[PDB]
Amino acid sequence: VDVPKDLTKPVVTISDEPDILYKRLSVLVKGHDKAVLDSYEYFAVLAAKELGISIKVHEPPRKIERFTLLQSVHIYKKHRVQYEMRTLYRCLELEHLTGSTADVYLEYIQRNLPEGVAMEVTKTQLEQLPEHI
Amino acid sequence: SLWDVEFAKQLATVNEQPLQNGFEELIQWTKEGKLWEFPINNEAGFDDDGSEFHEHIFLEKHLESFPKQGPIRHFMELVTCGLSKNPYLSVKQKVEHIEWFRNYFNEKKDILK
Amino acid sequence: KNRAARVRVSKGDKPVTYEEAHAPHYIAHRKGWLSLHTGNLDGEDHAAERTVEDVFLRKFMWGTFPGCLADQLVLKRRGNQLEICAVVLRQLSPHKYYFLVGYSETLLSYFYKCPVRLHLQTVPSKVVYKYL
Amino acid sequence: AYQVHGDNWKFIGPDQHRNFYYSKFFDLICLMQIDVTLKWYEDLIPSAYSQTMIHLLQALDVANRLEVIPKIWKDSK
Amino acid sequence: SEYAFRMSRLSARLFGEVTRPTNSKSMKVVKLFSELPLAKKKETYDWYPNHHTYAELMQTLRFLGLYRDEHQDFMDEQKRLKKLRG
Amino acid sequence: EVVIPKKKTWDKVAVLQALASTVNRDTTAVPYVFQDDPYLMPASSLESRSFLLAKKSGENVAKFIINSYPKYFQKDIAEPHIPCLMPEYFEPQIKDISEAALKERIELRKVKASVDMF
Amino acid sequence: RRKALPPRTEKMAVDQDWPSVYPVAAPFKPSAVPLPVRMGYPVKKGVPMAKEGNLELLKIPNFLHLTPVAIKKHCEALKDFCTEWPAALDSDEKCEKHFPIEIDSTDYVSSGPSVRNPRARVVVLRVKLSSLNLDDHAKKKLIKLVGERYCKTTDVLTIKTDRCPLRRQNYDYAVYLLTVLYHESWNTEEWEKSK
Amino acid sequence: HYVDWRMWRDVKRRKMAYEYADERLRINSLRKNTILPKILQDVADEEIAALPRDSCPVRIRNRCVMTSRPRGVKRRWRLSRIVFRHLADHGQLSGIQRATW
Ligand SMILES: [Mg+2]
Repeated sequence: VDVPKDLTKPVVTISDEPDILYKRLSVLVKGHDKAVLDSYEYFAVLAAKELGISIKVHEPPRKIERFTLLQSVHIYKKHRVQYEMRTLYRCLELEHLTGSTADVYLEYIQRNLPEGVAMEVTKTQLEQLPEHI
Repeated sequence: SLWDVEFAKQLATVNEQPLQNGFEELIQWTKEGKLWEFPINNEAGFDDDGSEFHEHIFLEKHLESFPKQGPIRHFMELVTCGLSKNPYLSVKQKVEHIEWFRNYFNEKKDILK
Repeated sequence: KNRAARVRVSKGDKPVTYEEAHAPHYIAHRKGWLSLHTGNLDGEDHAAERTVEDVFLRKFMWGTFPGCLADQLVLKRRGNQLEICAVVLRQLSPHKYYFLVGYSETLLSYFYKCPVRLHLQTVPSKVVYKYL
Repeated sequence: AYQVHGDNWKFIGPDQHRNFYYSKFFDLICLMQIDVTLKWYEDLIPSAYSQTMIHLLQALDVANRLEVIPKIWKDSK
Repeated sequence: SEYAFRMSRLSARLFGEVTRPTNSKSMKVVKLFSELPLAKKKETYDWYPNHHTYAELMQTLRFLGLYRDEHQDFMDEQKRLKKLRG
Repeated sequence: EVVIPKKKTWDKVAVLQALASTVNRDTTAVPYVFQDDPYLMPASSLESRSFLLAKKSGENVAKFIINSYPKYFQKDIAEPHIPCLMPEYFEPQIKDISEAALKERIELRKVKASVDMF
Repeated sequence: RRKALPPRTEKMAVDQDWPSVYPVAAPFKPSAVPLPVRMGYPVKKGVPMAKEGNLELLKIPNFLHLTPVAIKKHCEALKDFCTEWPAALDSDEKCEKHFPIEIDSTDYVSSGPSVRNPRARVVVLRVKLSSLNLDDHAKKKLIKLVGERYCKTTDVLTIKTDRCPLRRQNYDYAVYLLTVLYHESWNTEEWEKSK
Repeated sequence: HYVDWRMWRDVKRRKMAYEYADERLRINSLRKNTILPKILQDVADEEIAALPRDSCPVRIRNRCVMTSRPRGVKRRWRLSRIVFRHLADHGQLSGIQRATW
């Protein structure tokens, strides 16, 4: 029954400077749990398509690094133990994306990260030529 | 001014109330600024006091007290090259390097060979 | 015969938890990691500090909530914010529980210069997986 | 009461004043059907915190809604 | 060729590196002053946070009487036993 | 010829203000300050008062320990330096009537002022 | 002595605002969660561990928050603020014509107290010379100067900047370097005329 | 309260190497340079020779942090092989799996 009357909206200002034009938002999320990465990329693409932008998906290969440690303590060389760090990649590329749209989307995603994940952003924006040339 | 600051702090203490939302907690953390600043530029702060790329790289102004031919010139050219190539240290540390080299060869100015 | 983070089979009078029972070679196959960070991933760094101060956090909180916990902890470090999750019993008072909650949270925040949060799950008797 | 009900909710502050406010609010709502009142109540009970329950009991009595009192007593317990 | 030599000279003047020729023992200078030495790299500077800080804090907090340190409990119990037994 | 959307500037807190105004208050749930489990769930006004007062007392204990042993937390491990997290310094300096007078308004007490007037 | 009230399972209704009761990310809190979801290796003649003492559910990342309903709500909310892309810019050739000079930076994001990481400094940029130099001598001079920064198969010159720690310093140095490079390719020398 | 006196010595060595890191590189460049006078090279040689002990980054050792075991320590995690295996079995650290490949 409790339904608020006046919803507080933040202030916004459209400054005189023209907004910057990002052309490729190519994000690469590295993690350990393929299911977590699948849920995360579904979340991302769903938010993107609800905000009204293009999307694409592809899964780069799995990278693994292993290294051998001694299984025992003092003297046992034949008997070793192994380990492996598995990193799984997922890429998402967005095209023709306005600067403020990039701002809002990156705020949303960066707050909506899970814990055990890393993420590399690559931003490509076109611009005009200088004046000294 | 000071009494208006007392007034403002007591007004703030009157205003403060318990929050009921994790979003409110995030708002508070961002208010004090401990929460990181999205977008993560990795450079929010640490601006090097508004230093400049040419201030870093062009050491021709810092190189004035020796001719353009000698082995000291060769060595200090190599120095400035390495300094401009290195981004990690700033113009300040570069200037201290240059000053220590100046002091070194000026206290060993006895040779000039 | 290998001995690594595993409980010996007794007569059958040893209540054990899930992770306390299962072996260390099913950490990914039939278990989860206690901690979740990215220092282990490629390209990141400071993983040594991550691990060291995680061990310190575990020890300090274990010893400042002694006798109440019944299992290992769950770390959750999202970017800047740190979160810890624990399971405890309900023999002491919520007064002491909340007092130590606030005290520990303040100490962690002041020490790590980081925003921190901690959650606790109450239990009447520690959950047992099997009788070993 | 509905009129008295953006970020103007900070002026409540002390738990004592909040207690007085909620007490008088629910008392007026009880001593005003009471289906909407019990709806508001069952909505705010976990967020919200003897006299109020007495007023609730007499309101339920005048309403004749016998089936509701058990759940209220169980919640209070 | 002299043409390619002067091309390299111009490219060096443009991109920062030395235009004049130079030996490997001399480019030692530029590459050393480019790269940071291990003596000051953080990996060497901060090999671990200080057991001074850690143990001092934990001892002071024990004296406060909040962190029941079973290990020192066992240690000083055995110490009391030893000083009782001579 | 070319159309370009104009740039805008936001406050770091404005985005989260929007996110919060997007969502209404939680229904049938105690304040967020209180825990979620039922045992720790404060189920009465007096006990809840005592609970968050114990939390505030722990906060004061934290203040006391930090201002009693600043050197322990002196390390600025975090990249952004924050005086809110830095230890607190109410330590009178060496005898210096002018700097002591300037420090009067910094220490916020009365014994220093009596001694300075003396 | 003290006894805990029963969970919110029976209290919570089937009609319920999950985006409201879980606004932000948080632990599983089975006492508040009504679902009987279980997770764990079942023993023979047994089952996985009940959600009460199920701690591996907490070990794993948590995604009960940000349900599709919450996502729809937040997208409808933040579309008030999102802006529109120019409809004239709808193809690679058109957008590279409007703005030839491509530039891109990049950086990681990772969990921890600190946030700085030197890879934030590196940036790169690209531009095709088929339409920019507008002359022959200068472009031949430029392609002779550049050693490996050119690609004639795709026909785009690409250059990186990493000599400065600051991203804006890298940007400004790259711009000034391109400007001086053009101004120096404009002219020539007698040893360059003699080949 | 370091683990042992060898850790104490190593930490003192690291302190000295840090607080005279830049100068050592400067004079080492002045030594290894080729075109400058050999007399200057020798000057810098005896300068480095007169520099104090425990100041070079060569005498230090990448020892362990907890058990101070010098051998069997990985540069990345800085932990001994023994402690690394311990934490890997106990699942303390994150995102490491046994290589049963
Ligand atoms: Mg074997």
